Amino acid sequence: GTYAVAFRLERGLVFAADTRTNAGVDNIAQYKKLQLWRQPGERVFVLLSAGNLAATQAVVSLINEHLSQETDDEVTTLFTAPNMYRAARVVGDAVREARSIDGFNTNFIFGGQIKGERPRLFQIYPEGNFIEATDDTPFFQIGEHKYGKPILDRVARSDMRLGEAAKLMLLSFDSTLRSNLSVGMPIDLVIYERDTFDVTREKRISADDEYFRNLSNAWSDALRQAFSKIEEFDV
Amino acid sequence: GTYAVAFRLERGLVFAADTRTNAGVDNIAQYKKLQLWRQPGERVFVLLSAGNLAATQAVVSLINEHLSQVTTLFTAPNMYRAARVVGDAVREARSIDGFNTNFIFGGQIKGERPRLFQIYPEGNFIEATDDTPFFQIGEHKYGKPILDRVARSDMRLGEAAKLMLLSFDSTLRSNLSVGMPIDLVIYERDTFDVTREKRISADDEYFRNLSNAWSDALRQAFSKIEE
Repeated sequence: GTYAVAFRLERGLVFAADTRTNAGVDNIAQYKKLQLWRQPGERVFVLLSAGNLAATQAVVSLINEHLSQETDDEVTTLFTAPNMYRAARVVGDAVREARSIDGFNTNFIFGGQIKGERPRLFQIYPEGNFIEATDDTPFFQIGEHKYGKPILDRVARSDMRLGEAAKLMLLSFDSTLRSNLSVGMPIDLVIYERDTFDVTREKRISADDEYFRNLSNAWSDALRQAFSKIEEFDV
Repeated sequence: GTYAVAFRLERGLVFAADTRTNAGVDNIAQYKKLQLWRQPGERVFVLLSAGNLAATQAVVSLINEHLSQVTTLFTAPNMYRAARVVGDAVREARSIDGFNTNFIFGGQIKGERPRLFQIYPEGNFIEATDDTPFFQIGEHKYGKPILDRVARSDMRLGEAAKLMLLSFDSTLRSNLSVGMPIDLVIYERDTFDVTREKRISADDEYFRNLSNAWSDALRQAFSKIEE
């Protein structure tokens, strides 16, 4: 199981993912599902992964292998891609190559920025094809997407501040954690600011984090408070 | 697709279900998924249904067939045995001729308190307690978070009905196989009769204001936590 979510905003991008993997509910482990590539001043990429761990690690391994083995121009890599659409296709080709090497249920959220254009955000499907984020729906979800969605559909906006969207995403995580046990803390969160080409704002939020626990209680109190203000249903 | 939810409370029971069926997203229809049986003063039963329409109607058909002509809903001594009557109808529906029927079965029989059950596809069932005073069948995920945060065993019947409609709204917005109208029934304790009943249409003014007010309140509450 997984829950990973990313936001695409006016001021930049916000990425977040849980760390829980399992081979049955009675056999669990912790794995970072957020990858980060960077050429200082030129480009930043963030990849969130969901699905089978063996399959997702194979896709990440292939991306890192082509970056390392620098010996060709025709084979495009993350660092040789001219724009983020072509960078998304590099990830797509890595998914297709991982299938061909010998179900395959890998889902990714891929985003960042390359110098000369705005920050862009994508969702990669199991087949290798992908879709780009727009202002109409300024976020993507992968893995367990249902528990966290209703708070995003009601509250989320494309003009949100990066820290504001980060708080909303943690409340989305909170709802997911309480109803799906295959999703689990800690949560890796990254904020990317537009035109910086660097990741300075990056936290790992542990299970014992007081802010997350106070934020969870505050939202539950505010909803109980709001619920009581609603007019009574006459029957 | 379906969303149906019921609450088991101190003052009684509350039931609700959507009406949308489909043979693919481009070919839809409307069917009542809440069945009601009653003997004046003796007993009352409510069955919410989810899953394949042919299979769910077959279960309801077998329940009504046995009542016309072996324990039935009206000959069952307690609500636990009444749940087993529904469970046997599920098993019989399978054996006559995949099969993914889920039900919420509740009511009261004279002698004991009102009780609420969830019937699984195999025929076996579980009973509601105060720890988790509700059941969900069909699309259960979108509607759950508001229930986990707000739901209480000592809720009022109208209060629980209001919470259920907010849970319906979030489900309707995200799962399109779920659809209005919504049928809602409130059963009061020791009455053995259904007076408080209502179909909420898609054009209903209260439900539209309920949806908008909840959206505004969550935006207000989030901006309050921001500062």
